[PDB]
Amino acid sequence: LVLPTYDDVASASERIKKFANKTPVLTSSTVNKEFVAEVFFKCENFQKMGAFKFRGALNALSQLNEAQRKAGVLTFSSGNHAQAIALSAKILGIPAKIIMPLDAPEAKVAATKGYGGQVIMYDRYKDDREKMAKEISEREGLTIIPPYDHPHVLAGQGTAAKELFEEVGPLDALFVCLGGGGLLSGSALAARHFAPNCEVYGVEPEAGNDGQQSFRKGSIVHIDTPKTIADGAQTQHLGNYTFSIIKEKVDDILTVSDEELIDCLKFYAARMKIVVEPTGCLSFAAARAMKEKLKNKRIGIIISGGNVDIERYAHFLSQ
Amino acid sequence: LVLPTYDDVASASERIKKFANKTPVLTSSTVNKEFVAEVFFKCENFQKMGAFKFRGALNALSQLNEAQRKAGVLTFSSGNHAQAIALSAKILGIPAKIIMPLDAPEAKVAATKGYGGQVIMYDRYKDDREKMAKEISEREGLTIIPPYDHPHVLAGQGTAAKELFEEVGPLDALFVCLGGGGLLSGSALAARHFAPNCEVYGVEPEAGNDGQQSFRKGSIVHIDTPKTIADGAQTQHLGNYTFSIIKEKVDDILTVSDEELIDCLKFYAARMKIVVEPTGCLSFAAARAMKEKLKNKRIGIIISGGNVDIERYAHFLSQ
Ligand SMILES: *C[C@@H](NCc1c(COP(=O)(O)O)cnc(C)c1O)C(=O)O
Ligand SMILES: *C[C@@H](NCc1c(COP(=O)(O)O)cnc(C)c1O)C(=O)O
Ligand SMILES: [Mg+2]
Ligand SMILES: [Mg+2]
Repeated sequence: LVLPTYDDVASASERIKKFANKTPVLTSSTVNKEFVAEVFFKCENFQKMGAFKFRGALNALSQLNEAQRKAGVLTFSSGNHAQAIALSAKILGIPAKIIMPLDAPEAKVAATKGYGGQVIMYDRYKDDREKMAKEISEREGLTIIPPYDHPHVLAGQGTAAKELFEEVGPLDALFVCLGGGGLLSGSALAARHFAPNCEVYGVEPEAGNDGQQSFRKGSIVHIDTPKTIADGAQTQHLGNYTFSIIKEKVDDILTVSDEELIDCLKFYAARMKIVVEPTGCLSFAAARAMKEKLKNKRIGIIISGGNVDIERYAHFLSQ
Repeated sequence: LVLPTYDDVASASERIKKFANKTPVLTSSTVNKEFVAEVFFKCENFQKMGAFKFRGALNALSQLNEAQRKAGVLTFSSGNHAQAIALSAKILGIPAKIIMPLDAPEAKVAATKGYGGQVIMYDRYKDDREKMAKEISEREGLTIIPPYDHPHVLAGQGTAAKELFEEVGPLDALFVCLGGGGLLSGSALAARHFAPNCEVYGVEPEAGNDGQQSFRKGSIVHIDTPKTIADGAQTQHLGNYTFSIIKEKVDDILTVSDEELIDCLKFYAARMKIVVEPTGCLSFAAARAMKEKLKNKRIGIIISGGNVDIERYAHFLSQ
């Protein structure tokens, strides 16, 4: 596999500049005092469509030629890449078919349809969504734009970390949410450019620690779909492109419980005044767990997204 | 009364630069499409202590001399000015006594105490908090720093609008939440400097439309404490300094129902991913109600604060 490099992240910044949001970086006095450090939060929950995914989607679709754009694209996603592709596709006038899990947050499915995406569903725990994707794409002549295991997609996700480092400088540690590895691999490429000798940490829900196992083992570990409220991290295994990069440019993979995610979600709401979906709480939850190692350092936290069903969010806040 | 001018808002920017947050401005594609306009949201819910109040508090306390700082300050507040004064006072080593309503959000009372403020309570609907303030201050030799009816306080609140105009330019209309009039009067001073011929609108909860009545009548109208979820706008009447300015530099005062505030709060959470307290939803709620007048214009919305009890917020999101 020909792996993308920081050069691809840099070019991605150019391709998305026209429509993507240069999301703000927030800080918290409470957090800094508790951690005895300087923590910076990159708010991708404020990105177009509510998650970092718009970056990878636009970067990928922008590189399709005229014929490919007219023919249409297909993708499979837990929900955010789905919305990202739908929005990017609308902007570029590209027809888009999207395969989503039946138990995906209603808000993510609704938004995808609202953007003009044609949605087909699958069972997250029993079906092989990639098998479905291949067949539908092969049968309808559609270009598949994977949710993470693709050079253009992962390179694009890396622009969030790129922007963070350009705004606050190199950081001793960067915490990143981990599902298939697109956000983490892209972030790692940017991290090694701006802070080659610092730390990059991926974080998965404990029930879905396939990435952590792969990292320790040296090969991709496959697990049954994990049951966790982190709906954007229920992947069965890491992508091939992403793992290739993660294995080389990531220092460690951590895990946190759903209980910890909920406490983090409440903290974000009560102390930082921002809405973050469970999956977007992985990074901060892990940072809190290892705060002792972060004393007197500068830390970067990626808030990956904020797309949740309000009713469910209200439920979490009530725990 | 010697009314403050934009010059005082400009100087206030200098006095708070050391500790205040230059809060971000957010935009929403959904909002722009619905309004057929460009709307800009000044996020004071991201200000130090979660509300715009830190601005006026720091501006006022920073202008107290050595003897006044050592002697201590006293204030009365629904909760946000309380926290703002407590925090500012801690920064400057000033002892602070704060009178708060017994039914104020627990989070606002807790934060005030956490900042070192000595809290005394009053009944929001039956007591005369200013009578209490005068006596305690006269008896203990404390300098009173009112929550809105003071030149330094209102001038400081105006720095939020100042920053908004400096970032996005003059705006056709600016919507501002209205309680005692500090935020509105300060905002109006900044507005008339950057956009002298544009529109400035104040917004009160319908049950507490004393400000609207005063604006129409030409004199201060007094009402019994209104029952509304907008806990930072339950004032019985406008301040004297604030009304003097509002009467001259504000175009109209609008009102919205609690039902409209709740719908706005849910919108902020679901579509913009931010936590906003009921009172901070007044401005946007009113803008939505008069969207027809906003077509093809540029609008400014002040998100005044985000301090709410999580349990209560979750309750609102569930409506
Ligand atoms: C791609 C997938 N979304 C994932 C997601 C992550 C994890 O990203 P990676 O899968 O490793 O690239 C972290 N936070 C959030 C909020 C989301 O959605 C999809 O939507 O298809
Ligand atoms: C001063 C008072 N807080 C009020 C408040 C307003 C209204 O401000 P004005 O009273 O007119 O200056 C709007 N939004 C929020 C969130 C708050 O708190 C206090 O806290 O004492
Ligand atoms: Mg996993
Ligand atoms: Mg009123």
